[PDB]
Amino acid sequence: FHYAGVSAKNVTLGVPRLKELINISKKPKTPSLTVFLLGQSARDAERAKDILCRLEHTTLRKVTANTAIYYDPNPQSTVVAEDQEWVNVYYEMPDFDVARISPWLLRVELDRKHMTDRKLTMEQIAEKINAGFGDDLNCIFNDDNAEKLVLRIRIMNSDENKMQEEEEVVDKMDDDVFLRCIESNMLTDMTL
Amino acid sequence: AERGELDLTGAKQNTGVWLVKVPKYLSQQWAKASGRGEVGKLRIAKTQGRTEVSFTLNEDLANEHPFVLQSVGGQTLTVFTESSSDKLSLEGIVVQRAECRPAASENYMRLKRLQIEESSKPVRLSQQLDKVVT
Amino acid sequence: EITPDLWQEACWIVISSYFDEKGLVRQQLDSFDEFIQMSVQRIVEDAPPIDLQAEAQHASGEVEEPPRYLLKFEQIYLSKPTHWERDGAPSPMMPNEARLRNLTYSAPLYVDITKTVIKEGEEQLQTQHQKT
Amino acid sequence: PILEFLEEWSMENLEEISPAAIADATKIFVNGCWVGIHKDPEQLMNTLRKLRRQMDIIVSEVSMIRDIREREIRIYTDAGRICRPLLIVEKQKLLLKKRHIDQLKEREYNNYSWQDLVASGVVEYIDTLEEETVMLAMTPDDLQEKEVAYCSTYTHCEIHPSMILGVCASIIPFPDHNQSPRNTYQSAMGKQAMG
Amino acid sequence: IWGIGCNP
Amino acid sequence: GPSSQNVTEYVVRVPKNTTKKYNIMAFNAADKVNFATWNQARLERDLSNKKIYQEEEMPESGAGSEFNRKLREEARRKKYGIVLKEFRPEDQPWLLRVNGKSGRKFKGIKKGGVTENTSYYIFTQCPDGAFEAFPVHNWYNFTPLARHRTLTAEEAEEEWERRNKVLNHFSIMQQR
Amino acid sequence: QEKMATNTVYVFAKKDSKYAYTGECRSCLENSSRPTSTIWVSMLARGGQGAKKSAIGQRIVATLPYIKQEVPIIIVFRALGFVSDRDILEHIIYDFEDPEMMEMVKPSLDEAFVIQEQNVALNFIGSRGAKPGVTKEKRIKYAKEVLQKEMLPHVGVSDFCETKKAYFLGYMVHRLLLAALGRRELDDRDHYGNKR
Amino acid sequence: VGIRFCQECNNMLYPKEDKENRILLYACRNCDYQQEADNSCIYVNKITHEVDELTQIIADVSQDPTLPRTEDHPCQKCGHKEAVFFQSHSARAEDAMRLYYVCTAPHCGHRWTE
Amino acid sequence: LSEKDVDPVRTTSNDIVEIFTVLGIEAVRKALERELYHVISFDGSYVN
Ligand SMILES: [Zn+2]
Ligand SMILES: [Zn+2]
Repeated sequence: FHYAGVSAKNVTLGVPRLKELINISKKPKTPSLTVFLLGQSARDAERAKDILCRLEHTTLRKVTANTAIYYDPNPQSTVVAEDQEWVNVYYEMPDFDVARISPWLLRVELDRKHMTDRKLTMEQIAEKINAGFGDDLNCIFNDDNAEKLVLRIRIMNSDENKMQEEEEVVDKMDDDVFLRCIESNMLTDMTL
Repeated sequence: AERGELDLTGAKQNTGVWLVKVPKYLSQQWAKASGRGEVGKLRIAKTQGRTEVSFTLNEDLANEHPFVLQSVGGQTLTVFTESSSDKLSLEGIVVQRAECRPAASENYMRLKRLQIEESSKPVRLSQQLDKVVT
Repeated sequence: EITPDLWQEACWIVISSYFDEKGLVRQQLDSFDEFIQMSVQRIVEDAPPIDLQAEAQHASGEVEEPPRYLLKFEQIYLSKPTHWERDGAPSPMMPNEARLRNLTYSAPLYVDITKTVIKEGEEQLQTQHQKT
Repeated sequence: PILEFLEEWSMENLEEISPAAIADATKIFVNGCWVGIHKDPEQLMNTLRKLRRQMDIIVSEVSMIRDIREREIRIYTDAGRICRPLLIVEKQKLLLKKRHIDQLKEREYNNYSWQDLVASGVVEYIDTLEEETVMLAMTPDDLQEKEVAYCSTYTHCEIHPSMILGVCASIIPFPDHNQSPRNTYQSAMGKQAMG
Repeated sequence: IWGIGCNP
Repeated sequence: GPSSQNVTEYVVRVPKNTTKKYNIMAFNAADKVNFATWNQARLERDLSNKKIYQEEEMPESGAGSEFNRKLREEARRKKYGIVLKEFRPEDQPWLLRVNGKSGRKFKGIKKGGVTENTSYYIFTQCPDGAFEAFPVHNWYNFTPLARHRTLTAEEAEEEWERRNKVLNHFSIMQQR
Repeated sequence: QEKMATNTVYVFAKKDSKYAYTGECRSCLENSSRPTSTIWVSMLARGGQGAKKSAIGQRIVATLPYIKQEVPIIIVFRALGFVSDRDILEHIIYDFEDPEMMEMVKPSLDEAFVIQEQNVALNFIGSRGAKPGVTKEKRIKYAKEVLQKEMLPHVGVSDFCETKKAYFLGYMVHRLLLAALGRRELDDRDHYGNKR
Repeated sequence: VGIRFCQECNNMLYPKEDKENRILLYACRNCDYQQEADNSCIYVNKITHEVDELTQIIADVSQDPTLPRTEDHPCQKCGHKEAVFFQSHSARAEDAMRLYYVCTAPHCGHRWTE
Repeated sequence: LSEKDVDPVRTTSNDIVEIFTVLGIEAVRKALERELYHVISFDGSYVN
């Protein structure tokens, strides 16, 4: 209670810290790490900011304004009026359309303030999501010029086809429930 | 046609009935005689865009009751009777609900206090005894 | 009739009235008075009546032949604190005598009990025991 | 008695309530049991407080609390609630007037006592739950009187601020000029004094 | 009793 | 016309006794109860005491204890608990079955809160033109039961063991 | 001797407990008789992760007295006799217009979608009851007795008071949901209004 | 967004897709009723949860004696000078000390934030 | 420590168990001494 504001960090001191050190507790109450910058990063505040961004855990939930799960039978139909332009541009030379298109759509809006604060890139987020889920997720990203940052996600086109003659009637989670599970996992453990 | 059949003729005729919540003093005044076939007169006065309902206590019975209406659109109510001959029947559907309120404000609280004392008569309390029982 | 700048006298007059009517230990006394006056009687009345009958006694036709005994407690009475001597003669117990002689300051507790016998003889008798 | 009065004063019972109508009406709890809902809360609350101040149907110990933001009226007749007496303020004027203190001053041979003050409606008992809904003035003359506007809606006033202290702390002279741990220590030492 | 940085 | 200023006043009659008692039948608005399809209905006292009170003491009661063993058997069962309660129909809920089994089934329960300080009366039009008031003997709230397939209790236990039903529940309902 | 107030609903947040928010009510039969029986309505934390668990997220459970295992809340409402999902939500959510509260209630409804019979729900409560249950009939009658008397006694103990108990249980759930949404502040144990 | 309850069974309707017609159908699991969905949105989650508290504020709070009242800010709807002013009073309100003014005087019930 | 533009020599964590797993027993001897000295000398008190 009677530390100072100079520290600008939560610090365990006094009898509790003595007990933590004496008992060698596996989990300290306030684990902390002091990072000393090597060279120019120490001299310049902006470079230090870059290192900070490198060292601080960031998930999709931190940079996501809101998520909505839609049902769009046709990608060209563009049930959302806003995504008409860029969906049309992407489907002028469609990619992975030959496999199929999953009708269920996950639409994620990313806050520009948080995106620019952490200096994340829409292409960077798309690459990370694509790598994490392989080809099971197909991502469409707006240009940065667009006022609203929109990321459109659909289930795998190959998975939608199932690429199987038998096709199995198991129908696990259908596609909407599976998409909700994907959204929760992405938000919690994206580790962008 | 069976013992458990419900005579829905009242529902077919769409007979309309009114439900009213009335106080215990009025009901007990009615129950005092309860066999004279008369307890009062219900007077309804309607205007261009407003209707008022009032009940007058019988002069013999006493030795004004405004009625406030309530909306019945939130719940559908019907009245059914179990005849002593085991012939269930439906009398009608409730189309209006009303409440009867006392006219007196303060002096009515005196009668309420008397009713409270009457209801508290059966309540028994520990009694102090001066001399130990031998 | 407002009281301006005479408030120091007035507030202590009303405080004095409070403490004159209600003593410092009023909470304990009032709670105990509630106990004795209401709670004891309510506890007596809340208890279910005792129902007792014989276990098919005499092995006869036994058409409800075993009698039914019903007990209902009522109308609890408390006497003033009393001490009974070695002679058995009751006498009032003053609190100081209780302190000196290590007695317990207690008051006798009496209950009216009504006992009904139903022997299936077409007659039920409800004897009453007063101040048990 | 409170439940009977509430039934008289247009309180719809939970059984007769249409589930949709609950949302827009205040819920009335008596001793922790949700008796019903009332469409117009403020009129009922004023009537209940009038009855308590006249000591007609609601006893003085009964506490009525209205949570305006949560649309709940709670009435507690339970035992064990701790209460303190407070003066009542109507408009910005104390209800206690010179006639009351004149009658109290001649308390002998006038048979006017604290019970008469409670029955008159000058003072009221308020528990902590009701204290949350009460605007209090530490000192009547200073806070009630018009100044640079801080509060113009005082509802109750403290009889005297020194009554917050207990029996042992009341023997301390000039308690406000001491450090707090020292008052705490004197409260313990005074129990061990000889007399 | 003094301040936030002192004692209570 | 006369409708804008009509004043109607009628006599009130309260007969001392009526052969048929008067009750209140209340349906929830969301249920959308409609009497046009009510060609026939069956209202009767419930038998749920079959499951939890009576004829549940069928086999052990008629097993065949006799003599001293009969006396002991009866006395032992009685003293074991507090004499199991049997059918007392007047103090039991009501079951309504509209249009036989095909139509909807409703269950009415007596209003537990008694009206010790309130009474309810019903006004009905009559040819004599005077209102008649009848006291409400009882209040009943009827709630419907869907005429859909009901999960068996044993199957329900088996399904609940698999609380993590990753597969679609609708297909599971179709399988049943 | 100071004690926490009876016959009141208090919502607290316990970090150690798996439940994110727990709402407890200690009920006494007008102080006339019987020990005070506490019924807890708790909301499981979203921290637990699974394909179905993450999709459902927060799921409400109820710790009824004298039942060893936690009972899903929709099952308790069905045991009281309110089978229809709409009616249960009518008791729990006073205004259906608000979407957030209905979203909170949805997972618990999904968890209990297996049980749609009042008798089956009563049997389930009896089976998970701490006292042993020999047969289905005995379990159903025992669980009905527990609901009639042991749970929420102050609302009612007899006289077909299921509707009153349903409304008060729904009030407890409504307050727990409001606390989870953050619309109402979590209650404080130290307030002397609560400390009889 | 909103949850729709089926008429036939009075139970919750869960989303379902008809493969033949590619039409979204809200179908109960317990009963066979199916309804076409106009909204075409299944699940919406606002992580920012930037929801105005002006809707949540009740007009009844104006009667509270404990609330502070300002005559400095006039009412927009009716021009009544008095207006009780209070903060968010909400958990999970993030970090906002905005004053949510509520016009006093009977039946105005106007809530504005400056 | 592995991240670029972070000094490997001087970066230190307050948790002694992490120091033991990453740097060794001798490093923990020194780190435990440092942490105990910090808790002792925060008030300004001195222990030899
Ligand atoms: Zn349906
Ligand atoms: Zn205004």
